[PDB]
Amino acid sequence: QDVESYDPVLNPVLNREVRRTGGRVLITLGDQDIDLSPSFVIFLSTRDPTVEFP
Amino acid sequence: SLQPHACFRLFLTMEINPKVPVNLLRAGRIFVFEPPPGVKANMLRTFSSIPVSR
Amino acid sequence: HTTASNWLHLIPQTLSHLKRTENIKDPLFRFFEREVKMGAKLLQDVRQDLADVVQVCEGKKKQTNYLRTLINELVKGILPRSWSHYTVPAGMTVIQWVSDFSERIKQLQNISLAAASKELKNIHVCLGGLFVPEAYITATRQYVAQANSWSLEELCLEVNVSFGVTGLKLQGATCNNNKLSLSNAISTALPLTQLRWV
Amino acid sequence: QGEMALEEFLKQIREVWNTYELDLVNYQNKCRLIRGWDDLFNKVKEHINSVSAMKLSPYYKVFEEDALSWEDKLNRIMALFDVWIDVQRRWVYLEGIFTGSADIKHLLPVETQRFQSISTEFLALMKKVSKSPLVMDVLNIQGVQRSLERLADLLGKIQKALGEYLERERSSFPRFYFVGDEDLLEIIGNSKNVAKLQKHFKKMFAGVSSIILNEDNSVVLGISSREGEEVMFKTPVSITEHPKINEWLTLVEKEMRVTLAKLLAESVTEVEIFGKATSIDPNTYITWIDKYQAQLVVLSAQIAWSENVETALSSAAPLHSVLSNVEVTLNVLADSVLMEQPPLRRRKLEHLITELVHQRDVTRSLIKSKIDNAKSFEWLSQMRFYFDPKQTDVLQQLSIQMANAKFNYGFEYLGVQDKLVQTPLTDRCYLTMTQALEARLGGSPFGPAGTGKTESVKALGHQLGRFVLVFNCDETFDFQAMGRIFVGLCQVGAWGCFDEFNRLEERMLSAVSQQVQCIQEALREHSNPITCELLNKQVKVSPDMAIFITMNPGYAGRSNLPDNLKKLFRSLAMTKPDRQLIAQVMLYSQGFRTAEVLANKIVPFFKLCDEQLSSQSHYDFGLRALKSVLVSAGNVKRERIQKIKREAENLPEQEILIQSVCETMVPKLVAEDIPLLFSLLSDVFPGVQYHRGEMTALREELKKVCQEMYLTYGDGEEVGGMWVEKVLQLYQITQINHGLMMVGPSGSGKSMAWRVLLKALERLEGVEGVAHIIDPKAISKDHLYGTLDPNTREWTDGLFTHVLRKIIDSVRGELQKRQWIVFDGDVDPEWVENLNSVLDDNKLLTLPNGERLSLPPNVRIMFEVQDLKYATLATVSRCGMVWFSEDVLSTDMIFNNFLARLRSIPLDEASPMLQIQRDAATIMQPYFTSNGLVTKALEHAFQLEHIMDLTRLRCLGSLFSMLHQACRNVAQYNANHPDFPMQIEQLERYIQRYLVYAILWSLSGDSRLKMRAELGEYIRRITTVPLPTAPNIPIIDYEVSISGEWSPWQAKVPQIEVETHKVAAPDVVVPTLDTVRHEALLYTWLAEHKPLVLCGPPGSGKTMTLFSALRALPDMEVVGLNFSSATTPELLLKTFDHYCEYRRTPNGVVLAPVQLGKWLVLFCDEINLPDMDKYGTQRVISFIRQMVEHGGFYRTSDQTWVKLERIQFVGACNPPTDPGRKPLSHRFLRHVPVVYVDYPGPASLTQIYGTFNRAMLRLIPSLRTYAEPLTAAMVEFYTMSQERFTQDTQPHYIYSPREMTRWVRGIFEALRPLETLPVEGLIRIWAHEALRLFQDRLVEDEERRWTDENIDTVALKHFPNIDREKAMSRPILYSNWLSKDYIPVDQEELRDYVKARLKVFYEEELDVPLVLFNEVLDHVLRIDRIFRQPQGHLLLIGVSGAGKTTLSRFVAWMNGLSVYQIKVHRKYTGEDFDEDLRTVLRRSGCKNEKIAFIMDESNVLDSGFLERMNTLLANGEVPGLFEGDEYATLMTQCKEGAQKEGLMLDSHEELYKWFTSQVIRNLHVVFTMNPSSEGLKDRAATSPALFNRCVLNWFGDWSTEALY
Ligand SMILES: Nc1ncnc2c1ncn2[C@@H]1O[C@H](COP(=O)(O)OP(=O)(O)OP(=O)(O)O)[C@@H](O)[C@H]1O
Ligand SMILES: Nc1ncnc2c1ncn2[C@@H]1O[C@H](COP(=O)(O)OP(=O)(O)O)[C@@H](O)[C@H]1O
Ligand SMILES: Nc1ncnc2c1ncn2[C@@H]1O[C@H](COP(=O)(O)OP(=O)(O)O)[C@@H](O)[C@H]1O
Ligand SMILES: Nc1ncnc2c1ncn2[C@@H]1O[C@H](COP(=O)(O)OP(=O)(O)O)[C@@H](O)[C@H]1O
Ligand SMILES: [Mg+2]
Ligand SMILES: [Mg+2]
Repeated sequence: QDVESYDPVLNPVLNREVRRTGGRVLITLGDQDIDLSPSFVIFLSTRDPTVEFP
Repeated sequence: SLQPHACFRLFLTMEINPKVPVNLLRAGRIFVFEPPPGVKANMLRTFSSIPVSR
Repeated sequence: HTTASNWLHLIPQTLSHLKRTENIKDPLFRFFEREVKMGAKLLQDVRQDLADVVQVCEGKKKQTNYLRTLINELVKGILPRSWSHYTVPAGMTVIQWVSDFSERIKQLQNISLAAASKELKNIHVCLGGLFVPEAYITATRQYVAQANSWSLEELCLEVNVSFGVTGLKLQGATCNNNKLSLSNAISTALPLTQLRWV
Repeated sequence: QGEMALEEFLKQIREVWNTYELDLVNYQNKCRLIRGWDDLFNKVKEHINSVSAMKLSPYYKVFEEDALSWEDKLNRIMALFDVWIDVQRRWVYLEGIFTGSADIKHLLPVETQRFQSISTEFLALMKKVSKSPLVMDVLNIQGVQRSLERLADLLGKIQKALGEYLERERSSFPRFYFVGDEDLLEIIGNSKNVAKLQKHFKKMFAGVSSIILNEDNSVVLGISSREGEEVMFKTPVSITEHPKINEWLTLVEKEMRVTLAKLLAESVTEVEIFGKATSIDPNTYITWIDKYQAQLVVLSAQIAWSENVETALSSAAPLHSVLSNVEVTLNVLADSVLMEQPPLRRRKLEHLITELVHQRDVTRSLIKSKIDNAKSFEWLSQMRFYFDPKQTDVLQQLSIQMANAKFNYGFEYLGVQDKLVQTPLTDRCYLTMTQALEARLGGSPFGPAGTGKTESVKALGHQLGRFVLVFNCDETFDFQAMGRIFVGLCQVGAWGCFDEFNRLEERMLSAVSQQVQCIQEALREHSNPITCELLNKQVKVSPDMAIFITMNPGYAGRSNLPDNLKKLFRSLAMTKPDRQLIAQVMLYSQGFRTAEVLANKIVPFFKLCDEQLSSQSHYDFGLRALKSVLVSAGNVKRERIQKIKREAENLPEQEILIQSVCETMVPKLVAEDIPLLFSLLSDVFPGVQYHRGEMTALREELKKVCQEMYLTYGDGEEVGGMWVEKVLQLYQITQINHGLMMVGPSGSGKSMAWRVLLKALERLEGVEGVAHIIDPKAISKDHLYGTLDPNTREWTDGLFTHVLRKIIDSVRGELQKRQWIVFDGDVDPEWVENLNSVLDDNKLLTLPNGERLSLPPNVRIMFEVQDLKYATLATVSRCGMVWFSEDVLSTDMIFNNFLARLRSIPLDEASPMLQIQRDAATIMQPYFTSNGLVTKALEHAFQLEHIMDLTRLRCLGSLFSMLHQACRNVAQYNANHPDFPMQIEQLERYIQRYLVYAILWSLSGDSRLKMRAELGEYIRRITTVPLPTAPNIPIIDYEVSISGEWSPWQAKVPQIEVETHKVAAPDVVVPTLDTVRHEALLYTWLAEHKPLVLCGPPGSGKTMTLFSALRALPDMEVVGLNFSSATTPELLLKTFDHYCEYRRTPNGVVLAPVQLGKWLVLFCDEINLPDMDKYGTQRVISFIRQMVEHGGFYRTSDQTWVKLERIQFVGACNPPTDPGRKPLSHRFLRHVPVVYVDYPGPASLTQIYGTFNRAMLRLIPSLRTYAEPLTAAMVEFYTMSQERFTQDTQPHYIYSPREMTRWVRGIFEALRPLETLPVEGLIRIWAHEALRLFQDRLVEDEERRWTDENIDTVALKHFPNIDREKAMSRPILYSNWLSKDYIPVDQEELRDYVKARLKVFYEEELDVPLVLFNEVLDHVLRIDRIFRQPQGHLLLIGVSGAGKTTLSRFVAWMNGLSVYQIKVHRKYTGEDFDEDLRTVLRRSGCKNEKIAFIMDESNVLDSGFLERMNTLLANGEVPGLFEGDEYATLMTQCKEGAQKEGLMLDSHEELYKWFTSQVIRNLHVVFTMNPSSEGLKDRAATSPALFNRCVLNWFGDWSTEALY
C-alpha cells in the first residue's frame, strides 16, 4: 500500500531485469543477489485518485 | 490505519490554505467558519455565544 | 508574436515626447521642473523598452533576460515592476495604465507649453494626473505664504466650486452653491475646485 | 656614528630586557600570578616598531643577524605572553569555581579530576616561573609553547563541558538568565574577588552599573548608576558573614527596593512640605533636587500633583490654585534651567520640566471642561499616583492607578534613563496597554517604523518601575530559545519588549503562542507560589510579567501572526506621533526662549522637507531624525554658551537650530538638493545664516596624511574640495551620531575617505584607531551572527558577534582605543534587522541566548554600501547618511594618485626601476592633465556600448596595470641590453605609443570588433601621436615594439603546419590575429598577478587562449573551477584546502600554495552562473570581491583574517544576456578587467581548420587536393546550421568551433588506420561525422530532414563530378565491430551481428528480450562511438521505458565496460552519494578498470548531487571528496596502482595527477533524463557540464517507423 512514497528498490523487480544462472533464476536487489520463484506477483495500492506519478 | 475509542474526536483547526492535503480534506469532515450574513445572524451568534447567566 | 507586435505598434501612437524645459526660487517653478523631469525620465525608459520589444518582435534583434521578463509581463497583461514608479490603484491593467500614462504625459506637455509662455500660477492641474499631489498642495501653500509674507503654520483653506484644480469627484453628495446635500449618486464630478489660502 | 647610535639603542634594548622581570602578586596565599600586562605589551610593540623602522633605513645591512635574532625573540615572547594572558584569565575563574562551588566532585567527577591535574601542572609552571622572574629565563624553559597550547585547549574543553552546571546555578539567582556562559563563569569564579564583577552589573540589572564597597570589600555600602548617580542603602548588606554569591545578590536586590521605598517616603514628605506654599525658593528646590535621585524626584512630583488634583476635585477655585502652583513651579524650573548646571542635576531639571508641562496640560484640559466629582472619567482616564504612609509594608505604600487598573511600583533602580514627551498619542497608548495589563493580556502596538513604539513601552515600564528588556528577535529565535527567555523573565519578574516580532517563522510563532497562553493563564491565576509549565518544567511566575510585542505590518513581507496568537495580545495602531508637542517640550526643556516659535517653524519644516525634496532610498525625515536634530541643537547650544562664557545674555537660538539642522541633514543630500534645502531654510527662517570651517587642526592633519599616503587634497574650492568636505561631514556625523552609512556609487572614494579620516584622528587625538572590515554577504548569516546547536544548548559565536565581544572584553586594552566596525557589503533586511536594537538608543545587541551585549561608546558601526534600494526604513532611519556622489571624486585625482604611485614605490619590491618609473611618469604627465586625451577617450568609451556595464574605474585600473607592464618591459629591455641603456628619446617615443595601445585595449577590450575600430578611429582623430598610415587596417591590429614603432600582428602570426600526430589535440593552437592579440593582452594582465574575466559566447576559445597564455609563464599552476547555479564559497574553500596550506606568522595567518615559488591561479569557468539572491547579491562573487580588494578573507572556524599570499584569479563567463546569466556587481567589476573573446568568424575559421585538414590529409597523398573544398564545405555547413538552430528554439541548440574540432578529430581518427581511400569514401566519412555532430542533438523530424537536405546540398555544391549514389545513402552506418578498422558496414550484416551478440548477452548479463530496428541500431552505434573516446560521457533524452539504459548496458557489456548504478533507496542522502562516488572513483582510477556510471534523473534528490556530478564531469576529480583517512587510503591505493602499472611516483601532487588522468581515461558517465519544457533549461542552468562536456543524444519517443 501507499505507493505515493514509491521506493526505487522495486525497479529491477518491476522491470524484470533478471539474470540466468543455468536452470536457476537470479535477480539483483540492492546489494544482494536474490533467487525468485516463478510464482511471484506484486500489487501496489492507492487510496488517492488525485495523485501524480513520475 | 487505526480503530479508535467510541467517544474520541480529533479536532484540526486551520486557515483556508491550498497547502492542506486533499487526502486529509477527503478523510475529515469540513467545517467553514465565516463572518455572518446579516445583522440578524450576527446578533444571533453573539447572543448564543454570550452565556445567559452573564 | 504577430498580435503582440501589432499591439505594441499601436501603443506608442498616444506617446510622442516631452519637453525638458530652471533657475527660480519659487516652489511652483522647481516643483513643476522636477515633475516634468521625472515624467521625461519615465517616458524615455518606457519608450526605449517599447522600441526594444517592437524591434525584437518584428525585425532582427536577439532576446535578453530582462527583455524576456518584459515580454512575458506584457503577454500576461500585468504591469512590469520597472514601469510602475508612481502610485497605481490596486494593481491596474496595462491596457488602462498606458492610457493613464499618456494622459499624464499630455498634461505635463501642457505644463511645459505654459512654462514656455507667475505664468504657472494661472494653470489648472488635475491632481489625479500629478505624481505628487500632496507635494503640489505643499508647494502652493508655500508659494502663497512666501508671496504674502504670512506664517507657514497658521494658514487655513477656503474652498469654492486663487488656485484651481480639476478632476476631483464627490462620493454620495451633491454640490450646490458651495453647500452639500446628500444624494444617491455614486459619484458627482466637481467642475472646478478653487483652493484659496487664508 | 649612526651605526654606533643604533648599536647604543640595541644595547639599551638589551639592558631594558635584561632588567625587566614579570611582576608577581600573591593570590589568596595560593600562588603568585602575573598582573600588569599593558606596559609589557606596549614595550613589546614599540620595540617591534623600532626594529622595523631601523630595518627599513639606513644601515640595517650591518646588524642583520642580531637584529633578526632580537626580532624573532621578541615575536616569540609576544606570542607566549599572548597565550599566557588567556590561559591565566581562564584559570583564575576556573580555580575559583572549582574551589568555592560545592557538590562539583559529586556531580562532575571526571571534570574535577581533570582540573585537579591541570591545576597541579599549572602550579608547577607557576613555581618554575616564580623561581626566575626574568623574561629571558621564562623563555628558557623548553616546551613552553606546547605546554601553554595544551593548557589552553584543556581549559577550553572543560569550560565547554561544564555548561550543565550553569542552568542549575541560574535556577538559584533569577537574574543570571540574561548573562552568558563564560560571563557567568567569571561571576561565579570571581565571587571572592568582587572587584572583578563591576563590568557585568550592567547586564544583570537595569541601571546598576557598579556597587559601592568598603575598604575591606566586606560590606556593600551602595549602588551606583552609569552617570555617577549613587544610592546608599539604609541597612548595608555584609559579605563578611560568608553567604553565597546568589544569597548576597538577592540581599542586594531586596535592599535596593527597600532603600528606594524609604527615599521615596522621605522625598514625598519634602515635596508635601514644599508645595503647600504659593511661592517656592529656588535655593531649597535645587538642594532638594541634589538630595534625591532623578526617578525619585519625578515620582515625588507626580505623587504631589495627583494628590493636589484629587484634593481640589474633592471640593472651581482649588483647581485654579493647583494650576497656578504648577505654573509657578514650572516657571521656577525654566528659570533654573536657563543658567548653567552640573549635567546630572540639569538632566533632573529636564525630566522635571517635561513632567510638569505634562501636568500643566492635563490640568488645563481638566479645567477647560466643567469637572466636579473625582469619579468622572475625564479625570479617571489620566494616570494618577497615590501614597499611603499608613501602610506598614514599605514596598506597597505607592499605588499607581489609571482607569480601573491598580498597579504596584516595582521600585527598580532605573538610574536616570531618558524621559518621554507625554503626547496625547502616548497617553492613549498608556491607557490601552494598561487596560491590557489589567486584563492579563500582553500589549501589541503596531505601525510604521519611527512612531515611538518600543520607546513608549520602555517609558511605560520605567513609569511603573519595571525591569524592561528589548529583544530584537529574528528567524533564528527558536521555540527553545523563547522558552528559555520566558522562563528567565518568569523567574526575575521583568517585562519583555520583543521588537520586530512578525519575522519569527510562522510555525515557531504558532508554537510559542502556547507558551504565551500558559503565561497568561498563570497571571490570571495570580490575579485570583504559582507555577507554569515552560519547556516541560514548572517554574514560579512573578506577578510583574508583561510580554509586549512591537511589529510593523508588511515592512518587508515578513510572516503574519496567526489568529491564535493574535487573540492573546491587545493591538494598538499608532502612525502619527505629536511631533509638534515633542519638539516644543524638548526645546523648552533644554532651554530656549522662543521654544514654541522654534517648534512651529521646525516641524512644518520637516513636513516640507519630506515632500519638496527629491525621493531617494536613503532619505529619512521622521521622528528619529527630528529627535536627533533636537539633541544636537541642545548640545551645540551648550557648546556655544560655554564658548561665550569662556570670555546670561542673549544667544541666536534660530542660528543654533539652523546649524544643528545643517550638521545633521546636509551630508545625506544629493548634489542637486543643497540649494533647495538652503532655499527652504531661508524661507522658513529669514535671518538664518550658517557657519562652517573652523577645523584647522584636523584639516591640516588630514592634508598631511593625504600627502603621506599618496592622496589628493583640496582646500574646498580646489580639485579635492568636495572629497575633503565629505570627509569633514563624515567626521561630524561620527561625532554626533551612533551608526553611519556611506551611500554612493562604486568608485566614489568612500573607503579612502574613512581610512584617511581614521588615520588623521589617530595622529591628532593620540588614541589608537583600529578598523574591522567585514563583508556581510560573503558569509552565511549563521557565520556572521551565530548559531545555536539544536541538540545541546551551546552558542557558536559569529563574526560580528565575536568582534564585538572581543572589544567588550578588552583583554588587550581594546576599550581605550577607537574601534570602527565597517560592514563593506550591501544592506538587505535578512541580517541588518538584527542590528535594529544596536543602531537604536538601546545600544545593545540581542542574541537568542538572552545574552545582551552592550555597545561601548568608543565603537562606531559604519556601513560602506553602494545603494539602499533593498534596505527598509527601519534601518535607514536609525543611521546617519553620508552621500558620496559619483562626481565627488573626479578622474584627475585618480590620475594624480596613479602618477604619484608610479613616481614612488618601485614595482620590484635610487633604483634603476624607480628612475625608469619617474621618467615614464614625466613622459605621460601631459596626457593625464584635466581633459588631455585619456579623459576624452574614456568619455567616448562611456558613449560606446560594451558587453558589460563600463565603469570608469575598471578600465582605468586596467590601463594603469598596462602602463606598469610597459615600465617592466622597458626594465627587461635594459637588462637584456646592459652595454647600451635605454635612450630617453626612444623611451619617450615608445611610451607615447604604448599609452594609445593601452587605452585602446583597456576601453575597447570588452567590445565588438566594429566598436573597437570605432574607438580607434576616434583616438586617431583626437590625438597628436604617431600612428600607422593604414586606412583599412585598424589601430587595434598593431603592436608597439620595444624600439618604439608600430608593427602588425599579421607579421607575428606564421603559416605553421601542424604534424599529423597532433591534428586536433587539446593543446594545439594554430595562431591567428585575434588569438595573438588576446594572449598578449592576457600576459599583460597576468604579469602583475591581477584578476581578470574572459567574457564571450560558449566555445569561442576563451580557455584555449588562457591556457596558451599561461603556457608562456612557467611559474604558474592553473586549477580548473566550475561554477553552477547552486555555487557556494565552500567550493573555493575546498580548493584552498586541497592545493594550499594555512601558515602562521606574527602578523596574522597566511594562505600560500603548497608548492613554493609558484603563483596558483584559479580558473572559475562559469563565474557568471552562481544564483542571484532575492536582494540582488551573489555569495561567491562577494567572496571573490572581498579577497581581491582586501587581499584576504575570513576563516569561519575561529574568525581570523586569512591573507592570501600567492593566489590570483582568472574568470570565464558567457555574456549576461544569455538565458542563465545574472550580471555581476559593479563593486566586483571595479577590480577585474574584462576582455570579450568572440567567435573566429568565417575568414579566420577557414584558415584555422584549413591548417588542420591539410595536416590530416597527409596519410593518403591522393586526397591532399581536396583539403580546401572540404574546409569550405565544412565551414559553410557549420555556419548555415548555426543561423537558425538558435537557443530560442531549444536550450541545447548551441553551436561553436568545438564541434568543428570534434569533426576534424573524428575524420582523422577514421582516416588513421585505413591508409587508402577514394573521394567517395572521404565524402561518406565527412557526411557521417556531420550527421553525428549536427543531427543527434535535434528534437524534430522536420529539422532532422532539414539537416539532411543541408548536408546533401552542401556536398553537391562543393563536390562536383562525384558519384552521388555511391557517396550518399540512407543508412550511412559506420562500425568497427565486424572488422579491425573503422570500415563502413551495411545494415543487414550489422543487424545479424547485433542479434548474435544479443543472443550471447541474454544468458550472460540480462535475460530480457529486445526487438531490433533501425533506430536501435543507430542508437547502439552512437553509444559505442561515444564510449570509444576518452572522457566519453552521454546525455540521453527520451521517454521512460524506451530502453535507453538497457541499450547503454548492452553496449557497455560489449565494449568491456563495467556498469554501475547507485541503487537509490529511502534516505539515500549526500553522504551515501559521496560513498558511492568514492567507490566508483577508486575502482576507476586506482584499480584501472572501465566503469559505465549509468545515472538516471530519478536518482537526483538534491543540488549537491548535481554539483559533484558537475565537478566530476568537467574536471575528472572532485576536490573535497577525499580528506584525511580516506585521502591517505586513496594515496596508498594510488601508489600501489602506480607500482602495478610500472610508474614509480612519490609525494602527493603527481600521484593525484596520475589518479585524475586514470579517472579521465577510464570513467564514463551516462546521464538519462526525461524531456521537459523547463526541466532541460533548469538542468542547463544548474549544470553547464551536462550541456558542454556531455554528448547529447535525443532518443525521444519511438517514431511511427519504429512502432510499425
Ligand atoms: N581624494 C582622492 N584623491 C586621489 N585618488 C583618490 C582619492 N580618493 C580615492 N582615490 C582613488 O580612488 C580609488 C578607489 O577609491 P576607494 O578605494 O575609496 O573606493 P570606493 O569608492 O570605496 O569603492 P567601492 O564602492 O567599490 O567600495 C582608490 O584606490 C584611490 O586610488
Ligand atoms: N513621545 C515621544 N517623546 C519623545 N521622543 C520620542 C517619542 N516617541 C518617540 N520618540 C523618539 O523617536 C524614536 C522612535 O523610535 P521607535 O519608533 O520607538 O523605534 P521602533 O520603530 O523600533 O518602535 C525614539 O528614538 C524615541 O527616542
Ligand atoms: N584559433 C584556434 N585554433 C585552434 N582551435 C581553435 C581556435 N579557436 C577555437 N578553437 C577550438 O575551439 C575550442 C575552444 O573552446 P573553449 O575555449 O573550450 O570554449 P569555452 O571555454 O567557452 O568552453 C577548442 O576545442 C578549439 O579546438
Ligand atoms: N527494443 C526493445 N524491444 C523490446 N523491449 C524493449 C526494447 N527497449 C526497451 N524494452 C523494454 O524496456 C524495459 C527497459 O526499461 P529501461 O531500459 O529502463 O527504459 P529507459 O531506458 O527508457 O528508462 C525492458 O524491460 C524491455 O522489456
Ligand atoms: Mg521598536
Ligand atoms: Mg571602496
